[PDB]
Amino acid sequence: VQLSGEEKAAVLALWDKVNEEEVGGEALGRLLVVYPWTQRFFDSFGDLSNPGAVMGNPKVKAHGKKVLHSFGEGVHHLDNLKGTFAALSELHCDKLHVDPENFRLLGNVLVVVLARHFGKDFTPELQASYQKVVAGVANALAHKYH
Amino acid sequence: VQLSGEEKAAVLALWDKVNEEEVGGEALGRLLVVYPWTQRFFDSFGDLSNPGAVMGNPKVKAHGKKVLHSFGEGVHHLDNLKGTFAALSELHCDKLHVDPENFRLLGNVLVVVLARHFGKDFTPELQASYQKVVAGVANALAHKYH
Amino acid sequence: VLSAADKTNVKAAWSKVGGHAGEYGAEALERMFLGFPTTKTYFPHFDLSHGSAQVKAHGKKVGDALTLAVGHLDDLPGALSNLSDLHAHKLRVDPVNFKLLSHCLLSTLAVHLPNDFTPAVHASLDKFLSSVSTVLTSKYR
Amino acid sequence: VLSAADKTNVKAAWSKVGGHAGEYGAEALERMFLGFPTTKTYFPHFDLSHGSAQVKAHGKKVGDALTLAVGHLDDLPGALSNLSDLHAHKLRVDPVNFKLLSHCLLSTLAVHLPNDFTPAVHASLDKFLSSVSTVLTSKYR
Ligand code: HEM
Ligand code: HEM
Ligand code: HEM
Ligand code: HEM
Ligand SMILES: [C-]#N
Ligand SMILES: [C-]#N
Ligand SMILES: [C-]#N
Ligand SMILES: [C-]#N
Repeated sequence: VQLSGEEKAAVLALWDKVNEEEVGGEALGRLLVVYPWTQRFFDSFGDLSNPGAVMGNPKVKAHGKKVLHSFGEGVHHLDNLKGTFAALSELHCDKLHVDPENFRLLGNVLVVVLARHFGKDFTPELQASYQKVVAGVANALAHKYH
Repeated sequence: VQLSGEEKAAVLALWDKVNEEEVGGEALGRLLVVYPWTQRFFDSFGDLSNPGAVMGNPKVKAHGKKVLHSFGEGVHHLDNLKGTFAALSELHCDKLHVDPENFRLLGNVLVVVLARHFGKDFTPELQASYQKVVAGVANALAHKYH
Repeated sequence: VLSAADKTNVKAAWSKVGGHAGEYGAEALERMFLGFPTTKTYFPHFDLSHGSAQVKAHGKKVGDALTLAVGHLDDLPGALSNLSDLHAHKLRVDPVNFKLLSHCLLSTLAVHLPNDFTPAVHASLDKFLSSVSTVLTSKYR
Repeated sequence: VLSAADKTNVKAAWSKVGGHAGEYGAEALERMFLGFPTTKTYFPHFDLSHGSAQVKAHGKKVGDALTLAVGHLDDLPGALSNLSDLHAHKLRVDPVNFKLLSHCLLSTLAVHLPNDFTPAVHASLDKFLSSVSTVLTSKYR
């Protein structure tokens, strides 16, 4: 993505403070509650009938950590997102059959969660950089679809 | 795009029969009628208040021909769509500020028009190939946005 | 939800489809499965080959639900109440898929009724399919 | 359009926003202009710099229209009739933009009301902003 040197520094300084477990469990939990059709992909996780069951579900937290850990890898590799997410793009496309539109949704949920956790420090300028970031990951994941 | 050798031949044999003027004027005309917000981008064209004015407008036909001529260039260059639409991607992004979502819309309108013109010859198999095609052009045009 | 003008074009266009609604429903499904492969994941129990008796039988139900909707443009949420439960609650169909099937329905109509498929009718049928789609995904809202 | 449960969360959440609706409206606009630059094309007559008196004055109107909507969740098309004419007829706002401003409104609320911004409230406000957005683009349907 097209990020100056001052943006890349701000984006990276924030990730130093991101707890992948806490933020990861929350982002995935909110995607499942706010956009219910996404639950279809995670039946094996058990009960996800209400917001309480979902947010407290151990498999949801564990999986959310995995997602954010790969997100962090993209952040530290903004010059080659398509190479970092190549295998994952095939996984979600060929095997899971997730419509790429949902990658944009999870990307935006993550941003809302970062906002919730960082408050005033998540400035309009910093959010703008993170939107380019989540968009670049979303695109790298949709790559193997066309 | 990922098109076999039998698909590429079918896609190309059909374009031999496409009148860029007739199909081009119709596709652009229907985009403007069916998705009214797109009219905003073509104020200079004059009156586009109703479906009759739009379809008969000379600037709409002339412009539609231009769009389809560039579409035809993409068809004959399916191995390097991003290079063929590089300048156009900058035009629509930097200057016009067209949201990439509208590229998908025009792509689908074109398909409906091809269906209308070719009837039974526009088989479900042939349409599937054309969906990969319009999607690949849409992606090449959105390139300069991220 | 639709304008009086739109309702008139919709009922008129559907009167020309007449008794082919089932056939167009089956064809639209085929065009969707081939053009947008991800949608096939919702029909693992179906034989999805061309001429499949199942998708023909299924296209008949789809066609019949749309004829029902046209005869009830003033109260779609009510007339389609059960389909909305089936699609959003039980199957959890991704909203994006409703746009794909709508595009394939319009494509099918354009093939079969080229002279009737005018710009004005096209715009009304698009609004009609958008309305039905909203009703069927209403449990997400 | 919304469930009774959703209406309750929406009125409750907005009561916590209280008198900051104008401020959050201005902040949400700023986050939108910076994060999604294409949207700035609709405001060529505005000074879009941080602290701009114009976007502050504008954010107040946006905030006030949302407070109006919350006090009329049972009849949005009526209460927002004039805004729908302005946005779809006169300005011809691309529907995609309503999703961008909604995301920035939720982002702003999350910054300012972290404890109140629970998963359940988040889901209801999303449905609320989706409903308002549908009403404002209704002239395309
Ligand atoms: C930014 C977007 C995303 C990222 C970075 C991401 C990342 C990942 C990662 C790292 C895995 C584990 C792969 C492995 O262990 O080999 C995974 C698996 C999975 N993802 Fe995603 N994902 C994304 C979006 C989505 C979305 C939107 C959905 C569905 C709505 C989805 C559904 C799944 C499922 C069902 C699995 C398999 C889970 C299992 O182990 O049962 N992903 N994803
Ligand atoms: C598949 C998608 C598209 C293709 C292949 C395409 C192609 C073109 C081409 C060839 C030109 C002329 C460039 C030149 O003469 O240098 C052009 C200009 C333009 N395009 Fe597109 N376009 C696409 C989609 C769109 C969409 C969706 C919109 C707006 C909703 C749009 C708005 C315009 C406008 C306003 C102009 C300038 C017209 C003028 O001369 O006043 N284009 N496009
Ligand atoms: C205009 C939009 C649609 C209409 C009118 C429609 C109508 C119907 C009808 C009438 C049924 C039959 C239920 C029964 O037999 O009781 C059905 C079932 C079903 N629909 Fe839809 N549908 C629509 C869109 C979709 C989409 C976009 C998908 C997914 C891509 C989908 C997937 C299914 C599935 C999987 C079933 C159950 C099939 C079976 O097991 O027999 N539908 N739909
Ligand atoms: C929740 C969604 C929205 C709400 C509640 C809303 C509300 C309003 C209100 C209350 C006004 C003032 C009209 C007046 O002063 O009479 C307005 C004007 C306007 N809105 Fe929106 N709006 C929304 C979304 C959008 C979006 C997405 C765009 C474009 C990105 C947009 C662009 C405009 C413009 C250009 C004006 C006229 C500004 C001026 O010239 O003073 N609005 N809107
Ligand atoms: C993937 N979560
Ligand atoms: C561009 N039309
Ligand atoms: C449902 N087809
Ligand atoms: C409108 N802002």
